[PDB]
Amino acid sequence: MQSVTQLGSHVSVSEGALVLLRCNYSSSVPPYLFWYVQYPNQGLQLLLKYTSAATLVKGINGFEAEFKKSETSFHLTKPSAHMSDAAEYFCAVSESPFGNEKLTFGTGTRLTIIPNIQNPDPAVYQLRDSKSSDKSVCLFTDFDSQTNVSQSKDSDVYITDKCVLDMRSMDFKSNSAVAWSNKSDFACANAFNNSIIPEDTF
Amino acid sequence: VKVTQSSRYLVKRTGEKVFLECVQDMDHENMFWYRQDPGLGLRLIYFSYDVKMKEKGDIPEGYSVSREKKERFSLILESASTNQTSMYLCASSSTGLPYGYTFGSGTRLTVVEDLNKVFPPEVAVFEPSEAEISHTQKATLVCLATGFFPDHVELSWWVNGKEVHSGVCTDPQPLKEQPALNDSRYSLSSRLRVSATFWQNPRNHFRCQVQFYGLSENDEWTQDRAKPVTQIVSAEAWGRA
Repeated sequence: MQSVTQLGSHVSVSEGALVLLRCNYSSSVPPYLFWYVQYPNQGLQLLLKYTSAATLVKGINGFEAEFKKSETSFHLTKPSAHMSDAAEYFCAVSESPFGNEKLTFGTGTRLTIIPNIQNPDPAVYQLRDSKSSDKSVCLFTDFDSQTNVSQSKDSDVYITDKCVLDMRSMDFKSNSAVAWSNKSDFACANAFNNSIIPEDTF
Repeated sequence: VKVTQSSRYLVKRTGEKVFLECVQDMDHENMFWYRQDPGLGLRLIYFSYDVKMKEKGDIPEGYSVSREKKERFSLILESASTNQTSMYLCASSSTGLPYGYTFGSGTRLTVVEDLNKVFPPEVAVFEPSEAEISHTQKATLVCLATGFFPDHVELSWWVNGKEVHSGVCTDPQPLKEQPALNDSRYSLSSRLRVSATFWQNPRNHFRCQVQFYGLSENDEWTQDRAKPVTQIVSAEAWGRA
């Protein structure tokens, strides 16, 4: 049991695509292997465990991993990525069978799923509220996964990463990115300009 | 069948000594302390296979550990340092039983170099664009939470009493208000989206809530701003015709 490597610490797959997370170990003695998932606001949880009862292990939330002694690997797969599956994933190895003596974990792998934005119309809107603070913010929403939101050129203007909301009952998902300043000479013709799509409402 | 760790967030100061509790109600034999750091995964500091017994993990340096009772297992950092800033994770297992490790929730520690520069977030909400209603039949509110240090916010949306799953997105990670400042204040955005109608109703209350996790009661200061404790800062909102 003394070791584990997780080759490839970040992974990005389109929703519907194969998830495949790697894990190899080094072991002086017969190893029992494990897989932990860590969804955003949460502690670790057990996806599946290898206790030498059988070679192809079935797990939870759709997952599966084949122990190959041949090549010293317990790689984890799900053939079809859900959005739900975005998490840090952890390999671990023990010397005793149920997980009872200590566990050595791997460095981990953060799985990212990219949504299938079916009917995108990119738009950049402007929102205001002057109750908490006189400020103005510009929403780059409804654009589509190909597109990415580059960081500011101006020091005193604040632009955040993209992000996917999903509205259960309407089968609808949409990307969105947020931009703001206090600066008087900033507007949303200024704001997102860097590799933005060439057909967005204003 | 549960493992708590007394604090869920903590602010401590370069040098200050630090106690972290860990406690289980399962009469369990082995307990462990790991730290989780980005890139490095989980790293075992120290462990205990019975009462009174400590043993060192892969990274025990400038850590110390106590097991007076079977329920308990405290971690101690002596002089706290900046790279002992991290996410600290307690686990317990039984030796007889076949049921494996039981993790705690975590304790996030931030160590800060010769000063407490901890401010709650101010939290402005913003209301959806005229164009968006018309164009997309949808309506996106935006909540910014701003001017906080360290990164200890937990941002939630609330509609008409009960919290909301759906149509939400908060920034995985915040951004620095000033990438100049070494210990720069932080800020975070979230979005809640809904149907046009739902917004066009002043029977619909929209609150954006942020919980800071800052200083505690026995912490020492009195400079000319509020005590930056573990308060909730909301902004609120109301639909329109």
